[PDB]
Amino acid sequence: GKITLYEDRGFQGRHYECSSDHTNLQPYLSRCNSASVDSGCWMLYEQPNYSGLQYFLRRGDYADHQQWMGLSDSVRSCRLIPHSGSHRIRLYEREDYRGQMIEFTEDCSCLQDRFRFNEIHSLNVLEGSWVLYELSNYRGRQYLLMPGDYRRYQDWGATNARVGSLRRVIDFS
Repeated sequence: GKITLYEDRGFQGRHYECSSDHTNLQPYLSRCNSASVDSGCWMLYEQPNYSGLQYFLRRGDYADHQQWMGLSDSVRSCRLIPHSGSHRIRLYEREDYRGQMIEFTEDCSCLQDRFRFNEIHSLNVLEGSWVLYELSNYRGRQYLLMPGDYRRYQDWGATNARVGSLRRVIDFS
């Protein structure tokens, strides 16, 4: 994967190219107001060490941070999300894999049309990577979900358990 991050809007100013996860972009990039994603799928984080608000980016030329839903020019760490052709995720009503469960192998734009609970309190990412969204139609806060087991919503970096939609992470293929 390859992403070029720019300090100023419209692909202007100083820039930095990433091909792997970076824990702290600030020494290499003082602020981020535009980005060109040449390949791969990327998660941008507002703070270093993959903390704070998250934003998912795919190939394309984002002329302003608002175009990736970012509300500021603070982009201080980033992850390259490995592509998968197959995806599977299991969502649970309660913590520790308890209560009612629903499984997805495809995107879902409105979880509440499919599942009774607005809150998801644990989940298993069985295959591929996903982005979960706080609101329906891929809106609200975003959380990157890579393969693994998550016993509590805080395990995916959220401050509440609300999930309204979810998307498979796929590069061009």
